Parts: sequence; C-alpha cells; structure tokens
Amino acid sequence: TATVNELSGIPAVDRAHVLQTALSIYPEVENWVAQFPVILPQRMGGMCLGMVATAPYAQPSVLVEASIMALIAFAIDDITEDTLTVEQIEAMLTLCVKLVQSGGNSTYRDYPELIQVFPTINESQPWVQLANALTKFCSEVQKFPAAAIYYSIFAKHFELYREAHCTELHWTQAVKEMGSYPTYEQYLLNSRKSIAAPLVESSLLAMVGEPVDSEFSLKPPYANLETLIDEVLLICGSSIRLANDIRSFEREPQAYQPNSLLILMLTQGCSQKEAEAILLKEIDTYLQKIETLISLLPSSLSTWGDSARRMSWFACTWYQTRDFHNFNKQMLAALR
Repeated sequence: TATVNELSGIPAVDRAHVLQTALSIYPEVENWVAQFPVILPQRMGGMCLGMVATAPYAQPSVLVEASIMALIAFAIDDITEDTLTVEQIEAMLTLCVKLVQSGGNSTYRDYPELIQVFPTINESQPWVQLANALTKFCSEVQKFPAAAIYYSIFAKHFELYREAHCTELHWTQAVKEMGSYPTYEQYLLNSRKSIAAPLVESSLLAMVGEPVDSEFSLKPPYANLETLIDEVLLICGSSIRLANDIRSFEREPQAYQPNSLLILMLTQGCSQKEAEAILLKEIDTYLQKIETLISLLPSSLSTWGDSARRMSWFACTWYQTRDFHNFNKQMLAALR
C-alpha cells in the first residue's frame, strides 16, 4: 500500500557512499557509547547507517554527534516506556531538560530535589548513565559554531518532548482509572513531539545550521523563522509518530496504551484495517507537507531541511523494509 506520492517521492541514497561513511564513523560512535553501557544500545550499526542516509554529505563530526543523539533518544524512549514509577519517569524527564538547558554545564548531582525519588544514584544506574550521556553530548554540541545561534531550538524542543511524554503518562493513568482516551487529533498534536526524530533534527540544526538574516531574508508567509523551523519539526514528527504507532500496535495489538491506531478503533469505530488505512493516508499527507515546508527554508537552512525530509521519508517508508534490513546486514558483514 505505498501511495503514488510515496513511490515517486522517496529520496535517493548512494548506498556505497552511505555505507562507506557509516563504517567510517561507527568506531567513533562505538567508543562514545561504550562509556554508558547500561543504558545506550551497544549495537548501533543500523542507527549509524540510517543517520548517514539521512544526512549523507554532512561532515563526520556531525554524523557522529547526531548518531549519538539518536541513541540517547532511543534510550530515553526505552526508559520512559518499558522498573521505574511514573514519579521517577517524570523526575528523569525533568532532569534531562535541565541538563539540556544548562548546555553541559550541569550534572545530575546539581538536582538533588529531582533525584531524591531514586533508591540509588550509583554510576551503574541506567538513569545516571543517561544523565551523564546527556551532559556529555550537550557539552560537545556547544563546541559546534551553529550552536551559538540554534542551540535554543534544541533545548525548546527537548522541553516539548518532555511535556509530550508527561501528557502521555497522564493519559495512560486515565485509561487505567477511567477507560477513556484522547481523540486522534488531541493525541497526534501531543505525540508528534514525544519521539526521537524531532530531538535529533533539532540537535542537527545546532550542528549545521547557518546564520540567517531573519530581518531581511524571511519571505511571506513566515514573518519569523522560528515558526517555520518549529513546523518542520512538528510535521517531521507527525509522519513518524503515525508510522511508529502502526508498528507498535502490530507487535502488541492488545496493548491499552494511547496509540493512534488503537484510538481510531476505540473512539471512532474503525476495524484494524480501516484504522491502518486512515493512518497510511495521513502519513502520505505529512510527507507531502514536509516537502512543501522544506522548500520554503532560507538557502542557509536547506541542507538541514533536507535531513528532516529524509528522516521522515525513511522512518516511514524505508527502515522497516527487507531492503533496509539487507543493507543493515551488509553493514554488519563489513564490520567483521
């Protein structure tokens, strides 16, 4: 059920070049994530490969950093949905934001008021390790020239990601107590922001974004540049949320947690196939919209925009295929 638009619009990939570059950055990401073994995925081949496919002519420094952010966001997703209480999850999320807002200048030990809810703070704990990884990453981003203009975007979207996660816990609690759900529209508005891809693309902006003379360079219909950048991140996340939601539901249909497929079945009377078919078209529309939006960027952001476009397309169309699975297998073969 690819659509015409998806068949015709999927961005191209020079697999040789992308594989060569993914192999080249892999040892660097491996040595980084080795420091935080309890919480970061130690298999990251496919992640690197995907990040290069997303930004294929970025500088290696950028590909390493962005791959690291993707692993960190995977781990946050992990430790927030999959041992910990809701209070502890909320605490961890607040902590993450504060560490981000500090730019690397703070550590988890600066926030005892948050970490008092944990039964230990030793350096084996997953959430400690996550905190330290984020400190480290934030300090490294601060060294990128683009960070003096664009870091705030990353920090703001990190706050929205926390907020979206918090709302989702509140909705889940309500499901257990009340059996009731947000509407599809309420759900997507929130949960477009609670996935990794958003975070990663915002961090990418703080690595690659160039100065824009907003005053004189912005064109109608955007009177401020922040809104456009926001929109690209929201629309990136909207397509990916829906695709992830289909995957999650398929793997555990009996799950009760707010999920857009489940919501359409429970709240709008759809069969699973009807539900899936509405999500698939929405996905298509949001892939069309991100193409429109990225076409509107100032030329000094068009390279960032293209990463956000690639990320959404691949996350929705490519990464779940056997084709991608196979390319992954080629990377793993090459790593031995």
